[PDB]
Amino acid sequence: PIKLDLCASVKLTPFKPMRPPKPMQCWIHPRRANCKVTRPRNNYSDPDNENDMLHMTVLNSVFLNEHAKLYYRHLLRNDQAEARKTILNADSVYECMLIRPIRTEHFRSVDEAGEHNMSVLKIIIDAVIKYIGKLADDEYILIADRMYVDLIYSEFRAIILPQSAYIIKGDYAESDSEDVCNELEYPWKLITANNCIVSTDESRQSQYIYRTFLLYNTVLTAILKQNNPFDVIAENTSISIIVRNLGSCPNNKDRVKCCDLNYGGVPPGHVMCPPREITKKFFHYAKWVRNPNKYKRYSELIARQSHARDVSQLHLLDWENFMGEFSSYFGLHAHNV
Amino acid sequence: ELINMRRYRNAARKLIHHYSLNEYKISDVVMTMIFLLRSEKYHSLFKLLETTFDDYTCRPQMTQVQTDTLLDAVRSLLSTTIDLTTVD
Amino acid sequence: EKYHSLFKLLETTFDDYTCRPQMTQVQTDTLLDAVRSLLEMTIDLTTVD
Amino acid sequence: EKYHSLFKLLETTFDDYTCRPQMTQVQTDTLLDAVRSLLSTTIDLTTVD
Amino acid sequence: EKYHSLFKLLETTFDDYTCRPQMTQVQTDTLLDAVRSLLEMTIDLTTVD
Repeated sequence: PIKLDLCASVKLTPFKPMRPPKPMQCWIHPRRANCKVTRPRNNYSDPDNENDMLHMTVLNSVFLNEHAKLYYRHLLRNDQAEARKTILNADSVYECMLIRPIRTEHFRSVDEAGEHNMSVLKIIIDAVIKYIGKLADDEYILIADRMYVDLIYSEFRAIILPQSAYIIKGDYAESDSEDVCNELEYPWKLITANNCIVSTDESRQSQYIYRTFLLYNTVLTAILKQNNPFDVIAENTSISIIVRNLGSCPNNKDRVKCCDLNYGGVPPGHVMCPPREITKKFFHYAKWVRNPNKYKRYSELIARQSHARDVSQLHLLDWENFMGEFSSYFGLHAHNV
Repeated sequence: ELINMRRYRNAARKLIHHYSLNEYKISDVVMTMIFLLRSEKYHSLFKLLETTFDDYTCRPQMTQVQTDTLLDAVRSLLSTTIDLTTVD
Repeated sequence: EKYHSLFKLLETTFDDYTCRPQMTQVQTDTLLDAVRSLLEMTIDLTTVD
Repeated sequence: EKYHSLFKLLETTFDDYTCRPQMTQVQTDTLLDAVRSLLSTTIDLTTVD
Repeated sequence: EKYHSLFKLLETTFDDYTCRPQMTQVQTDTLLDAVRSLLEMTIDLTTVD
């Protein structure tokens, strides 16, 4: 249903510039329809090309940028997938993945892994942390997909996946004014610029903590052989009820009852138990996904003050302590931070 | 590093948490008190627990801003609502 | 005002009172002089305890 | 082969405990990552000892 | 600081308590001089054990 602004708003049938694949399915992603995997009929003289794994992912076209370029690709760098390219078909969109796993390499979806092989787990955390490192401090991001990043992973690699996210370039005009929203060529800048917002300290902290929670949710998903309900961004779903069901950390009320979760291998204990109120505020920050443009309601949210300011600062510092102990738990380094 | 600070943090946390509640070992108290001593931010507690030795000496009378400082110091190791009654 | 030191000792007694506050020697002398002015006397630290 | 260090650790532990041999910090981190890969719960010099 | 060698020894004693620490000879006479200084007694390694 598309119309023009002339004296007759004509109904336009959404044109289909690409045969939509009828056999839509990915065995690595059985629960996902938009996820489709497939192995091409490579030149059969060469057994090597047999390994080439190809996965297309479906998604809306809004996720493309002003340049018609999909947002996660901006954060992509030194990618591991053998190749990638975008696919625009009307509102729908597709994103095919060329991969060539080595003679024995075998990827698999991060979801529901449970995997306790901290070597592979650390491979994935390195991939995701380096990827999100491409984010700028005054640039921020939300993930309308879920509260984590999808990916697959083999013993040799951890291939990232396309994400339903939205870039948002905030701008903190430092009092000492000595990347700008008006980066076009001067003529074009005369008309318009990025749909920027007002950056500030609190927004920086909010986005940083948000990406950190994304990291931790992905880590959970990796070490959860059961459902990791944290991903769920359902409108009806509320974190209040979520932690009411899950309860709080037995070892300390402050944190969540993540000690009792179901783990593919060794349970780590109350290690996976983050403070609760920080998670709550994180979910509130995440709710931004539905109205990204209205930034005043979510930009500083994780770092906002509910004295209330003292409690917010203290509990954010508690979450920072949690990140410190987490990094120590995996021998990590905050140079990415 | 003279003392691996992770176990010092953890021991201090768990001991003070159980004390607030109302299994441990003397070496655990040693690690917690050295955790304290290393933490430059907790000198008020240094002197509190130093005086407490032997007789109960004197709880120092502190400006309320320093009271908030020590209360935040405690809450960091847990945060939960607290008061001077619990810390005493 | 001349017994404000004594009053602050009262405030300390109000507290857990399981640990006598420690006072400088001049503070002790002023405390003794003030209590002697109040009682209108001899007095000593034991009576203060 | 990547756990040659633990080879010698267990060899020395045979019969006498000897002591905990000193080691350079970079080697400490690498061996900690090795044990990590071999585990789970956070580790350090004390746990490996 | 002078007795920080004995300090590391009593820190290592927190371990499995089956280890026997080892140290070079000059480190040994440094430890012995330190303990003799603190004791102001001669002293020997059996005392250290």
